[PDB]
Parts: sequence; C-alpha cells; structure tokens
Amino acid sequence: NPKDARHDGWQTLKRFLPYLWPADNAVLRRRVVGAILMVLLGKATTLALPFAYKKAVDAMTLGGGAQPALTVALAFVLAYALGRFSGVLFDNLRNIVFERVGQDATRHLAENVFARLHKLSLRFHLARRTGEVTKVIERGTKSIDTMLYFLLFNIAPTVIELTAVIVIFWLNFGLGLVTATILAVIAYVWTTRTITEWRTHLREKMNRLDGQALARAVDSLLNYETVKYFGAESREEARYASAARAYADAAVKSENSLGLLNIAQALIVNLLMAGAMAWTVYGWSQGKLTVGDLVFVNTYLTQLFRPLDMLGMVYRTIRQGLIDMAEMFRLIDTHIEVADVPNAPALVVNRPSVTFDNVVFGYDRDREILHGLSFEVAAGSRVAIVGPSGAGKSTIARLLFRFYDPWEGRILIDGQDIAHVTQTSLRAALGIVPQDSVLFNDTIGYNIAYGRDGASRAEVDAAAKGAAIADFIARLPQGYDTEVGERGLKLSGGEKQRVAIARTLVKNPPILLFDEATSALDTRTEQDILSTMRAVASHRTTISIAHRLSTIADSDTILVLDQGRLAEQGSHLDLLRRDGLYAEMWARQAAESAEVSEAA
Amino acid sequence: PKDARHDGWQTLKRFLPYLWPADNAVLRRRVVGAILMVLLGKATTLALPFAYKKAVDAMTLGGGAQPALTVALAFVLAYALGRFSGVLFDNLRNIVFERVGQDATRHLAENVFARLHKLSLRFHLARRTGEVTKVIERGTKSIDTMLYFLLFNIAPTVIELTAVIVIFWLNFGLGLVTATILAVIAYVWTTRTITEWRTHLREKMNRLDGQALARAVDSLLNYETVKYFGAESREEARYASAARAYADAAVKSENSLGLLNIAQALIVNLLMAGAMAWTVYGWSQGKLTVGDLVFVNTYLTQLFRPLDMLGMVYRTIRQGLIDMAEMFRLIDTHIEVADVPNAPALVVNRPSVTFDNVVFGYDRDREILHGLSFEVAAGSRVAIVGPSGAGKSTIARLLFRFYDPWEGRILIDGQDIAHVTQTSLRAALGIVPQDSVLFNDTIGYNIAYGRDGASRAEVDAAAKGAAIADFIARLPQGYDTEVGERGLKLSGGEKQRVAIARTLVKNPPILLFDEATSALDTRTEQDILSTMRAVASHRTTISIAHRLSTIADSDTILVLDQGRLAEQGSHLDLLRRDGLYAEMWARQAAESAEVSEA
Ligand SMILES: CCCCCCCCCCCC[N+](C)(C)[O-]
Ligand SMILES: CCCCCCCCCCCC[N+](C)(C)[O-]
Ligand SMILES: CCCCCCCCCCCC[N+](C)(C)[O-]
Ligand SMILES: CCCCCCCCCCCC[N+](C)(C)[O-]
Ligand code: MET
Ligand code: MET
Repeated sequence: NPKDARHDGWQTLKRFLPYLWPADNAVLRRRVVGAILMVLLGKATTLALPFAYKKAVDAMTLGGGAQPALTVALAFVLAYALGRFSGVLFDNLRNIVFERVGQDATRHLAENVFARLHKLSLRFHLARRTGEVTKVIERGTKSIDTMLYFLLFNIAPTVIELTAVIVIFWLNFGLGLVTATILAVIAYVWTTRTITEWRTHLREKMNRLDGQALARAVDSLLNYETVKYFGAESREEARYASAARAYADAAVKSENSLGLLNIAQALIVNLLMAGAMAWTVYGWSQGKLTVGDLVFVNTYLTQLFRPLDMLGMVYRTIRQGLIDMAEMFRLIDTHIEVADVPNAPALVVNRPSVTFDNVVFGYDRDREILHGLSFEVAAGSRVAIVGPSGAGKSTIARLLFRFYDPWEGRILIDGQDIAHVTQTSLRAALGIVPQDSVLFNDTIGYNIAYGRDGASRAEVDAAAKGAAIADFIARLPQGYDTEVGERGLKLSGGEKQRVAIARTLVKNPPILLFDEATSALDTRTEQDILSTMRAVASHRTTISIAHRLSTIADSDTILVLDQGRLAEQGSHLDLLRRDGLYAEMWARQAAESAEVSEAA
Repeated sequence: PKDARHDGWQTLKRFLPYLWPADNAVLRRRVVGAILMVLLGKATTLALPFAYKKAVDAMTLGGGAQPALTVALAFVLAYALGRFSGVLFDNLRNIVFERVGQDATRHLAENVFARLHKLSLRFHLARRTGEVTKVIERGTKSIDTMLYFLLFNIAPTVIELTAVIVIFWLNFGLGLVTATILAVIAYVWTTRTITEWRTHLREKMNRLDGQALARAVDSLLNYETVKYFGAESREEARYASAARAYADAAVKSENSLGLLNIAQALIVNLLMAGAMAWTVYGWSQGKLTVGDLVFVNTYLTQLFRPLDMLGMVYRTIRQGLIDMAEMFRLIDTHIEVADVPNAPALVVNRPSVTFDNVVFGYDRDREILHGLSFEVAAGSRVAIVGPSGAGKSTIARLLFRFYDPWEGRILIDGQDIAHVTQTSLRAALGIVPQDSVLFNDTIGYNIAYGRDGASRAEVDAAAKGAAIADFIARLPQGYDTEVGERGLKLSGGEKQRVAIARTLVKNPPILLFDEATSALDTRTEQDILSTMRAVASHRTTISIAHRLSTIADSDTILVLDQGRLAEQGSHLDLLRRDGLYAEMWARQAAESAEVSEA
C-alpha cells in the first residue's frame, strides 16, 4: 500500500504516476511511449552531432587518409548543421506529443479532487471569497503545471544526458575528466540549491511588500470621494510613496541575489571548462588526442550545462509544485463523514411520512443540541416547527437531507431509516426553500432549470408561473437569458425567494421544507410570498420552520421544540388554549409588533 | 513634443527622462556604469572566440608538438576566463541598473497616482478590488518585463549584431555578411508573424481556463445548493467539459510554439550549414585557417542565443508599450475642475451658503438643476427635501466643487467658490455621506483622517462628541483596533459615528448631512439623529433627507421641485400652505401606517 510510506516528494510523484500511465486509455499510453522515444532520439542526436564537428576538424588537420579533405570536412559540417536542426525537431515533437498527456493527466487529477470535495461533509464551510480562492487555485494550477513540465522536460533529459556524457567521457578520455565533470556538476547543484533557498526567502518578502503597496494605492483610489472630502491627497500620495520605496528596496535585494547565483554558477562551469580544455590540448601534445577532440569536449560541456542554467528557478518551482500536489492528495485522502452503506437500496416514497425517532445530535461532540427529539409528520399534512433560542430547530433541515447523522436515534421516511438508503434518492424526495437563497453565475432561466437535470422550457415556464415570477422575467430585456447573481443583475429578496420556489417546483418533490424561508424579507414582501408558498404546498408533505409564529398560524398542526425536545404539539388554537410555551411566545411577539408600530 | 506619431517610440522617448532624471546625479552615475558594463560585456564576449580560434590555429600551425602547447594552453585559458568575465559583466550591469529601473517605474507610478487624484470624480472610480488589483498587477508586471527585455536583451543584441556585421565584413565574406543579415531578417519576420498568431491562441486559452475555473469555484461556494438538488454529477460533468475545452486550447497553443521553434531552428541552422561549409571551402584554398571554422560557428551561436526568446520578448515588449502608453494617457487627460490663476483662499468669517441661479447636470443632454437659488443664513439648521426630480442629490457634490455649474454660481460667505483655491474651500466643509467608508486601518487612523496632524487628544474629543467613545473603550485594542476588511466589522450606526467623528476632528464651519441616515434601521436613525443635532451646534448645517420626519425640527426647510426652489419655510408653515411639502408629508405618513397595519 503506497499510502503506508514517508510523506515526501517521492510519494506524491508515485501517486501521480498512474495518471500518466492510465491503462484505461491506451491512446495516451501510446503518446507516452512516443514521447519517450522522441526524448531518446533527441539525446541521440545532440550527443551524435558533436562527433560530426570533431570529425570535420580532424579531416582538416590530419588530411593523411581523410581525402579529399575538402569533401570529408564539408560532409561532416553539413552533418552537424542537420544534426542541430534535428535535435530541435525531436524536442518540439516530444513537447507537442506529451502536452496532451500532461493536460489529460492533470485534468483527471482535478476531476477526482472536485468529485471528492463534493463528497466531503458540509462542516468544512466552503463558502468564502471567490477572488481569494480563485487566486489560490490559479496559483496552484500554474504551480503543479510548471513542476510537471520542468520534471518531464528538463530534469529527466538532463539526467539522461548526464549519464550518457559520463559513459562517453569514461570510454574515450580521463577518467580524470569524468571525476572532474562529476565534481563540477555536484558543486553546481549544491551551490544552486543552497543559494536558491535564500533567494526564495527574499522573493517572498518582495512579494509581500508589493502586495502592501498595491493595496495602499487601490484602497486610496476606490475612495476618491473620501480622499477629496478631507483634502488628504498629499497624505495618500506620501502614504503610497513610502510603501512603494519599501518594495523597491526589496526588489533591488532580490534581483541582486539573482546576480550572485549567476556568478557562482558561471564560476564553477568555467573552471571546469578551463581545466578540461587544458587537459585535452595537453593530451593532444602527447599525440594521444586529436585537435577535433578539443571541439568535441568543449561542445559536450556547454551542451551539458545549458539546461542547468535554469536550475535555480526549476528547483524553486518543482519543490513548490510538489508541495501543492501533496495538498491535493491530502484532500482526496480525507475521509467521508456521511457515506451510503454498502449495497444501499433506494428510498421508496409510496406514502411520504416523516419520523424522528429519538434523535440525539450536535455539530460538535462537546455541545449537544437535540436531546432525544421525537415526532411524526403525517403524509400530505402541513406542519410547522417552532421553538425559542435553544430549541434546536435549525438542525432539522440539515438532518433531513442527511448533511449529518444523529449521534443516537434515527430519521425515517415512509418507514425507511434514511441512514441506510442511497443519499441521492433520499435527497430526490426533498425540496427546500432556504432563508439565504443563492444564485449561480448564469441566467435566471438556468437557475430555475437547476431543480431537475433535464428540465424543459415548459417546466421552467410552469414553475416560474407557480411562483409568480414569470411576469417579472417577461419585463426583462433579455428575459430568461438575463444574467443574474454577482457580475450580473441584482435581484430583490422576494425575487430570489421566488426563483427558489420555482426551482423546488421544477424538482417537484413529495416532501417540501421551508427553512426560515421568509425571515430574510421585509413585512410586505413576506406577506406577499406567503400566499405563493401556501399555494405550492398543496398536495405534498410540507415542513415549515419559522421564527415568526404568525406566518405559520394556519398549520394543520404545530410542533413546539424546547431545549432540543418536543415540548408542545397541536393546532394554533389548542396551543393558545394550553397557555403554555407556544402561547407565551405568541404573546411576546405580538407585543413587539405593537411597540414597533407606535414609533411613527 | 506630444505632437508625434504616438507609437512605441513616443512612449519610450517620454519614459527616457525617468531613466536620466537630471534631478538625481546618483542614478545618472548608475546609468553610465550600466552602459559601461554593457560595453565591457560585449567587448569580452566578442573577444573570447578569438581566443578559441588562436588555440585551434596554434595546434595546426603546427609542424609537431613544439611551443604550440604553451600557446594553446594560454589561449584556451583566456577563453574560459573570457566566458566567465562576460557573465560577470552582464550580472554587474543588471545589479547596477536595477536601482535605476525601480526608481524610474516608481516615479512614473507616483505621477500617475498624483494626477489620478487631480482628475475628475466622473471617472466612475467604483469597481471591484480584485479586478483593479489584478489589472494593476498585470500592467506593472508588464512594464517591468518590457523594460528589462528592452534594455538588457534587445539593446545588447543590436550592439552585438552590428559588431558581427563589422567583423564578418573585415575578415570574411562579404557573402558571409549578407548571409547572416538575410538570416537575422528572416528570423525576425518569421518570429514576429508566428508570435501574432500565438498571442491570439494564448488569449483564447486564458479565456477558456478562466471559464473552467469559474465553473468549479461557483460550484464549490454553492455546495449547499448542489447538495439540495443532488446535482453533483451534473456539476462535475459541467466542469469536465469546460476543462476539456481548456486542454484542447492549451495543446493547440503549445503546438504553435513547436512550429515557431522548428522554423527558428530551420533558419539558424541553414545559416550554420552554409556559413560553416563556405568557411571550410575557404580553408581548402589556404585563405582561411582551421581556427576560422570554430570562430564563425561560435560567433553565430552567440549571436542567435539571445534571439532564442525573441517570440516571448516581442509579445511582451509589445504589451508593455501598450500599457505604458495607457499610463501617459491618464497623465495627459485634462483636469475638469481647476483653481483659477492666482486663486486666493476662501475666508470663512460669516458661514453663509448661497446658490445663485445654478444650472447643472452631470451630462449636457440631461439637465438636473434648472436655475436653483437659495440662501442658507450663517449658523442655521436647514434641510433640503424634494421628490424624485428635484435634483437635491447634486447639492453636496456642487458645494465641494466636484463639478462647476453650467450656469450660475455658488458662494460661501460672500465669495464665489469657483474663484478660490479648492483646498481652502473644502477645509470649510464637513460632510457625513450616506455610505460612510472605512479605510483598511485602525479606528484611530479613520477618525484622525479628518485633519492632517490630528492628535490622539483630538481623536478622543471628537469620538466623544459623536458618542462612539464608549464603544471604542470596550474594544481590547481600543483606538488601535483594525477595521475595514480584514478587520472588525462595524455596524451602520458605528460607521456613521466614526464618520461624524472624522468631520468633528476637522471642525468645519459648515456641515452637510447628505442622506446621512438613509442606510440605517429606524432605532439606529433615531439614536444617531440626536448626536447629529448636538454636533450641529455652532455650525451652518445642511441636511439632505429623503424621510421628511427626520428633518421636521429644522429652522427652515428648502423644498425643491424639477431642479428649482418651489417652497421654503418652517415645518408648520409648510404644512399650513397645503402645498408640495404637505403632500409629501401626508404620503410618507400614510406609508408608515400601511407597514404597521401588516
Ligand atoms: C490538479 C491540477 C490543478 C490543481 C490546482 C492546484 C491547487 C492549489 C493548491 C492547493 C493548496 C496550496 N497550499 C499548499 C498553498 O495550500
Ligand atoms: C485604471 C488603471 C489605473 C492604474 C494607475 C495606478 C498606479 C498606482 C501604483 C501601483 C503599483 C504597485 N507596484 C508598483 C508596487 O507594484
Ligand atoms: C513599478 C511599476 C509601476 C507602473 C504602473 C503601471 C500600471 C499599468 C496598468 C495598465 C492597464 C491598461 N489596460 C487598460 C490596457 O489594461
Ligand atoms: C482549496 C483547494 C481546492 C482545489 C480543488 C479544485 C479542483 C478543480 C479546479 C482545477 C482548475 C483547473 N484549471 C484552472 C486549469 O482550469
Ligand atoms: C533562464 S532563468 C536562469 C537563472 C539562474 N541561472 C538559475 O539557475 O536559477
Ligand atoms: C522558454 S523561452 C522560448 C523562446 C521562443 N523561441 C520564442 O522566441 O518565443
């Protein structure tokens, strides 16, 4: 089991590897093989061509059996040029071919993570900032992609070439040459890495300061009026100038350290150039080596250290990518709190009754909210759930869609423990109008159509009518194609709740929940929409959870919760008659409504 | 001057004074230093392949292994030292000039910031923080990249290209010269056209990425809703397709990159083949040495190494020059409201406010005030009310002179506010706007904002005067409490009290409440109204309110209709005239009843 290992880069990459070698596609497997073959051809070519250079030199200095020397040299020079062009071609062909492999791989990883995120429990509250989260995911995507590219198309070939060059230097020179270049590459890597850590620290500081300056400027601009009102121009300008200066200093330091890494790098490389070319020419002096061997060794070395010119950035980015990807898998690895049981059957709603059987529950184990709540909602009946501040009614909706499970006890629909049925069918039996209805960044038509997967234009029309929002849409310039939400037309509160009613209508569920539906609304809007809602609840089981008792007074029966249990149960008149908790409540709210009316 | 072809050249010619300040002698020294490292670096890198040529020549000239060893050692060592030194010079010019670049782009930014604060309000300076920040980030990155590439890639490459024309001319060719010239021209042209096509593909690819990501994020931030309608599979499929679209776009874009590189290498290596062949054929005739093969090869590879990236460079430079142009457009846009030449200060000895037949509208095709006239006597509490077309929402902005009247004038004391310095004018005016805005800073900074050198004593006094002092007391950090986002979120009454406090610190003779209570709940309104009444103590006060009840106790009330003064007088006088104010009053009262009925 791969998860039973050390949590380092290697483990991340071993986890990512199946995405590159699917066994499910085979097309991409072919693309992978093709790409590796282009890598091998590219290396073959770039390693081959400098011998063509050497041979051209030899033919011009030992024209003893290389004759006519003109023809031999011309042949080898053209061989070399053609070699260069071909090495390039093989490289871009491996890039192009593998691009599809990379995009598909990271795409499937992204898809898996998305799915899992939609499987995890609500308690993570993934309702935050669009701009921040998007800056983060953008950042991470750029990160993982860059590490992917650098790994497959810089580090891998450079290791191939590094070993090939070791082999060739071993068989044809040295071996002092081999130990010299290996010592060289080790020093270059150690140096680049240690310096790069320092540079990454400086880089982060520069980016923090930049953010601060930009933020200052932006905050000043979006507040032009206020800056005008209090004549604070000079103040704001100076206030930006200091931040700006701070940034400039940070940037100067950062771009200086870049210079030091470059100098250290060139120092190492060019000592090795000096030493190796000296040894080669001296070796020629003794009649052991040709003059073409100078050209050969030199070209071999510059070709070797060209890709390592970027090692710093590469190292910074790859490292970071591997960090981000660890995180990806960490999410995929987090366990799912609410899961379907194995071979779960579907919920079969023949007669839509609702049962709470002794439910104990709380969002956290150190604060219990339902203390053994029990009740029966009869099929087709309309009931309400009211109670004071600790009653625990705001758990009901969430327990019913099974966003969470009870600590103890159960919830049934038609006599079926909803914890033993498939979550999708369970939620298929449920409608909800929430207090805060949210709109997708899309058209009002799409948002209404959302209630059911394959919804027709007719179904949408029918529902918008049944919610009484059809006329409002008719008067819109673009009608159903009107873009709404953020970045689009702002809808009123009543309108949004009407869209929501419409949605649940498209879904047409056998059980409907109003979960503080109108508590976000003004009084007249509430009064208006209450009639609409009253209409929609016609022949369904409906459960209304409300702060204001008056808006639910017409219930077939009312459930009164206190301290997480069922305190009172019955018709509005029975409850006012018992002079118990519901009565008290009623009275108090009434008093409030009176007092507020006086202040005019 | 500004009278030019408005092309990259004009932008750059304009940016040049920033690199050669004449105000800063130090940075001028730094520029001379950087240019000197450019010349040392080029001298060096053009020289070091001569060292290579001689070492090859030494080994082939060349009877045996004579003192050729010593010479060859000497020249290869010279070559290596040369390479290193070229790099050294390059990074030193980078380092030396970095300060120049940073200062220059800083002062340009500072100029733009400054002018933007002089330019007129009507530039709709209300958007999204993330959008403007992403934009400004984008553009600064742009200009920096464009600047670096220009100065430290294209410039040295032009220097080096000309050097190579000279050298190839004097020592070979001249067919060699014309061959490399034709090579570079084809390389440039090819790289340019392919880059234009590639930029279009890149733009498409970015749009597609954005769309896919947006779909994912909007899906997650609405987890609850997706759960409610069991729409997981649906949203997943919705992301897969957008994601595939993006992938295809990416593949296409990176393919076009492949073609750009292949074409580039074709040009470079055709030139390499021809030049090296002709060099060898020249050796065969004993005219050129064997070191000349190495020499020509090295010169050509060194020449075309910086043009390796010409694609990106050209894209980048292009965009940078665009973005910089944009900067200058701002600096060049004319300032709608200016102080007249030698404008005197406003002197407020008697704080009367006079509107004299003011005609105004934000745009010339929609007139709002059609000759508005009134006198606000010094020290009085006056309100300005009216129905939907009265034009009352203009008063505040006209009084602070965000705009001048089309016709007519505004006086404070006896003085035309269009003939005085804006700062003295605004120093005489305090304002509590409808949406009070808080800076991302401490409550102390926000209140102290009201006057430049405001003491903590003054902050205390004002916060007391606005009755928010006690609230601040119960804060852990008190006045050092960070507010705004990401800071403590304040209630509406609290924000309006911070605002009142601010204007208190200013201590102006004229105070405006501009729909001050229109964003607040009823109890909050009633609360803060008494503070607002207290604060009006020895000032001229103008309250502009939608809800008439909140201004009934004014000394006199100004009633505007269709951009003119219809009625004027005390609350009772006005109800007594049975006119417009009366009607409004009744109507408003009636509404308060209906909501109470429900
Ligand atoms: C799967 C390919 C693209 C996925 C996008 C990357 C996700 C962003 C990074 C997640 C968290 C990063 N970190 C470590 C800073 O928290
Ligand atoms: C509509 C666009 C207006 C843009 C002008 C704003 C210039 C302000 C300076 C921001 C620069 C931040 N910096 C340079 C530190 O990155
Ligand atoms: C240190 C860098 C300071 C330079 C400030 C440049 C900000 C550029 C914003 C330009 C946006 C132009 N536009 C409309 C094409 O996006
Ligand atoms: C806070 C971490 C959550 C990240 C999980 C989201 C996965 C789907 C988004 C991938 C974006 C792919 N992109 C940007 C290339 O289109
Ligand atoms: C092509 S950016 C090179 C920067 C430096 N040579 C490094 O290794 O980080
Ligand atoms: C990763 S640098 C690629 C440079 C490319 N040859 C161009 O000029 O666009």
